[PDB]
Amino acid sequence: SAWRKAGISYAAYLNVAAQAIRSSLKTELQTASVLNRSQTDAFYTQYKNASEPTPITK
Amino acid sequence: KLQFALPHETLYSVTQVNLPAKSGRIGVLANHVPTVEQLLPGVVEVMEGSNSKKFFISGGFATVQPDSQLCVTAIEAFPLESFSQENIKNLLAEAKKNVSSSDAREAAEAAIQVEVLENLQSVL
Amino acid sequence: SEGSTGTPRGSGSEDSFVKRARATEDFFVRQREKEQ
Amino acid sequence: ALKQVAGSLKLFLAQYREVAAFAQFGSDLDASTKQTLVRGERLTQLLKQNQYSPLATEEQVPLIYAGVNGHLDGIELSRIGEFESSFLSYLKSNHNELLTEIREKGELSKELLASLKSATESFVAT
Amino acid sequence: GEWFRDNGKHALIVYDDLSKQAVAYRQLSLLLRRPPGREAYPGDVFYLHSRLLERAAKLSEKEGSGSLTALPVIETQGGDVSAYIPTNVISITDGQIFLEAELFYKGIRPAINVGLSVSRVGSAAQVKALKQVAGSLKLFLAQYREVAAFAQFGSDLDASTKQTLVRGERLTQLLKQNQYSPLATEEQVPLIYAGVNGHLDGIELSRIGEFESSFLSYLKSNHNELLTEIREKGELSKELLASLKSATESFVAT
Amino acid sequence: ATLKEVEMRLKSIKNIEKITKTMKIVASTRLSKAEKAKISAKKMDEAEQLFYKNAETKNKELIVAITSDKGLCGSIHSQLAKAVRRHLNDQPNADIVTIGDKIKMQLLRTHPNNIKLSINGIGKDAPTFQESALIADKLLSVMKAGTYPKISIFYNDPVSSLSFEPSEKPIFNAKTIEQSPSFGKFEIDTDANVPRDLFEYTLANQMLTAMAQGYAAEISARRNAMDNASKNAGDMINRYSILYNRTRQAVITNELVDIITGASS
Amino acid sequence: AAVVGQEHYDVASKVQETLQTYKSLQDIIAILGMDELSEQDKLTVERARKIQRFLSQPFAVAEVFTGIPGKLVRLKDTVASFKAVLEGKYDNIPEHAFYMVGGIEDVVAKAEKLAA
Amino acid sequence: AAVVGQEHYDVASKVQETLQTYKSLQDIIAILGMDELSEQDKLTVERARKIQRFLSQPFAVAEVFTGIPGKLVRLKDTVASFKAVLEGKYDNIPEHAFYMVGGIEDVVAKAEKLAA
Repeated sequence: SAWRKAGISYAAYLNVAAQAIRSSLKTELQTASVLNRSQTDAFYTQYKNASEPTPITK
Repeated sequence: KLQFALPHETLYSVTQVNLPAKSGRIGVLANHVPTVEQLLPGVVEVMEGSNSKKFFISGGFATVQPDSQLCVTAIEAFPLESFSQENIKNLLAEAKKNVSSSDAREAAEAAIQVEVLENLQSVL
Repeated sequence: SEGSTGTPRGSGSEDSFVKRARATEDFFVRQREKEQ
Repeated sequence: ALKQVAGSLKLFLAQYREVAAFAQFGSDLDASTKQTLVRGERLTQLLKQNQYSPLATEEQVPLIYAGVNGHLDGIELSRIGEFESSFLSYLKSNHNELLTEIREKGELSKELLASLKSATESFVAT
Repeated sequence: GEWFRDNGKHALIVYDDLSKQAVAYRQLSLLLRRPPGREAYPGDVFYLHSRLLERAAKLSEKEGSGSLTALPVIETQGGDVSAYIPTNVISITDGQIFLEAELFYKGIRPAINVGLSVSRVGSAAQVKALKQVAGSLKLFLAQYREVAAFAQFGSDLDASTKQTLVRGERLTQLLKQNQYSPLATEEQVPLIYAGVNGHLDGIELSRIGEFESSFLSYLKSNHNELLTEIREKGELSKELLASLKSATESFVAT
Repeated sequence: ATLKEVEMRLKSIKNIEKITKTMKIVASTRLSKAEKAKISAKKMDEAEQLFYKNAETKNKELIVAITSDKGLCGSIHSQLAKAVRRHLNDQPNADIVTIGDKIKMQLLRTHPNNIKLSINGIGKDAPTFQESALIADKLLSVMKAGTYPKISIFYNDPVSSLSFEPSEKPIFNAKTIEQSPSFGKFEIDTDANVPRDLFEYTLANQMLTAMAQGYAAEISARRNAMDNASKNAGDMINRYSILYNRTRQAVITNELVDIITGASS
Repeated sequence: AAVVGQEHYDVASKVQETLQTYKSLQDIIAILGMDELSEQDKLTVERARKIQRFLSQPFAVAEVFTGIPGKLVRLKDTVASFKAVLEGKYDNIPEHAFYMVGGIEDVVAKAEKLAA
Repeated sequence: AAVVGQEHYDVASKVQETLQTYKSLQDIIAILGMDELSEQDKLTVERARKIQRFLSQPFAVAEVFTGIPGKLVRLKDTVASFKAVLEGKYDNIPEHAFYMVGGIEDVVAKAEKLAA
């Protein structure tokens, strides 16, 4: 595809794929661990000077 | 002599394997030329002599080593029997809708999904 | 027994463990109330 | 007059004592908290007092007003001591009628409340 | 209460309570200027209560076979069972039922601490049918109390540990009982049978209340004949065990 | 030093002993599970970087320091923070990306201006490729991770199943992957982007290997600390039991002496 | 239940269960912090904290201490208001709204007043 | 202050404050370990442990018990020595060097000996 024009990096692309492949599994084989591979509560915050602008996600 | 590893599971660490490169979909023999190239989301097959096992991967990097070693790294890798047709459809449709969904790479991410889920249905 | 470590009884009967339970907790409620 | 200027002061040192536990919790958040977090520490230094040195109400009321409304939040902790004795020199030198007002009337009218506010914001810049 | 015991009959005596009786004895002796001991009770304050409680007894065939049963009551002060008078009475009696405010507030009512309550007589005077299902109700619960702290980490649980918690939580909710609602033996056994063997493990916790009511009236309408054999025989047939399983599994379908 | 004070203190520490013991056994389970995922990430490190062995790669800097948000794991955060400051003496102008509020904690005190990006909410659950990739993504996006001569990841390495050592491993950019001495020994399409993609792919895998290791080092350190806290609490319980009994005896005697004196008169 | 009606009894009992369960969590929070609390656990904490505050009330005779004018809340109000909170209807309303007020209406009114 | 001067008075207050902070934390320390304090609190504990030791002193009448020559430290030197320790000027010096000596010169002296 053209993730080039968009902000997408190589590994971010592979993850997008990997997600779809996990969701694609037979629902019963979508085990607890498999679904954990799919979710994160991670945030990112930029810092300058030691203050910072707005918290974001993902 | 294959090392087939995922982040969560290491499948192999054999005679011939077939892997979907960025370049032509390539087969790998016993004494292959040292080659290093990408892996697009496709189908990795492996025949151990006569019997063959089939793994659909997410994509990664293929590495052929000087000493007749093949290192294939992928994030996800599963047999085909492990997929349900309808889940793929429910995703495919939602992805297609999400192409041109609005401004952002939200639009662009969907485009990536459609292609991958299409490459999946094409095999069965 | 239940709340014997965590719950605030009188000032002048305080653990440091009581003191931190109320600290880690008050912070948590502040964050959630800020988001909502 | 003192009841006025020290509206929340007691529960404000229950709002500050609350955030005193937040510091050894180790967390560096609630910048809105930082406002009350700093204020209380300055209020605590304001309430310190040497022995044999009692203050008249007209001397107290300004000081409490200064602290409660956050006019101290931008002053160094180690200089709150000297801030007090100078601020009261300044009010005796210049705003001598302001003090006499609080002394005789024992109250602050909306007129005085702003007169004091203006005299406060004035002194902050040395 | 002894008139019954002596004339081949059976009586139950409730002393409610022995704390306040001790206080009254204390009031007497101090005012009679008798020497005070610990907490100002008289020297013979153990003998105040031991003298009394030993009169409860199961008589021999020779003497008419009568019985007097005693349920003395003791109010503890701060949960302090090691307190003076409670400690006297605890050492006199054959066992104790211990109640906790904590359990009460949690919803456990009667608020009986199973770990701290015993009957040193025990099984010898339990209905055989209850003894057959209760034997391992002791087990599953003792095992539950050991592992109870792991419920706070649900995400981290292994197989047999999760299994113990599920059964325990259920057997505890099973022992909850409204006041003034004592159940007959034949009504008790099946409820305990359903829990102990596993027939509750699939049912969500909040539903155990309504399960008890519906499972009972069903049995009185369909399998009353089983209840009757339980009541009359007091034991349990291999047949009755099998018929009970059959009756239970059938209801589990809803 | 009253009887009721000792009682309260005693029941409080008795819970602490119970809670900390439980946490320790929980952590032991969490560690079995995280051990297997550490092995898997160490096989995708022998096979992933075996290209860099043969190609024999060699190098304003980007440092990424990896701990978590969680306390109760001993010196995981302070020990790794010291290792970073030590590297920061040798180069004081480097940019820092902190993954975990606890490391952010340490480096925000000592080197506040160096920190340009902090990552939150990593430690709770086992680390995943998605997390690594998305972090790498934002590294490449807003931190310009491509435009750095040197890149280092600081993490804790679980030497044994009891202890850990703050380790370091470097990441070479696309510019550096090409200039590797034996780079050309493999058939490579210069037409398509192989250098950039390999740099961006390794960035994500290596971070996942760091986090998988730093996570198994943090559970192990917490199981160590929880074993200690539980043992210390036990001793505290013993000291306060003994104190309780002395006070118990005294209260009985003292209460009785009052009674005796009142009776004598 | 025979005296106040099965509804009243049930509300009281579950308020009390909520407050008891809260205590047991305050222990875990003291040692382990927030990270070992389930999503329900954190909800229990939040609700109990609102319940505790909701039990406060400005007294008429305490006016000189509070500043706040005193409230009198009818029993029916009380049961209804607490039932609503036990069910979940105010999980979005912050603590301070429940503190030092009368019935459930005075809660929403205070909640909107602090928004501004 | 009217008697010992503001300097002396203030050094004492800070020493006392430091020791107080350290006492207050004895619970946590003993149970959880030093690792669970803030960094500001770790420093205070470090500093207090050195102040504790620096308050110890070899007595001349104790020379037999100690095997250590008695020290008699002048008040002025005690103030200065402790002032300097509060100001952070000796945070790089290990604990044992403050133990059982006289003034700050003896701390420096013993530290160099311990370095050897």
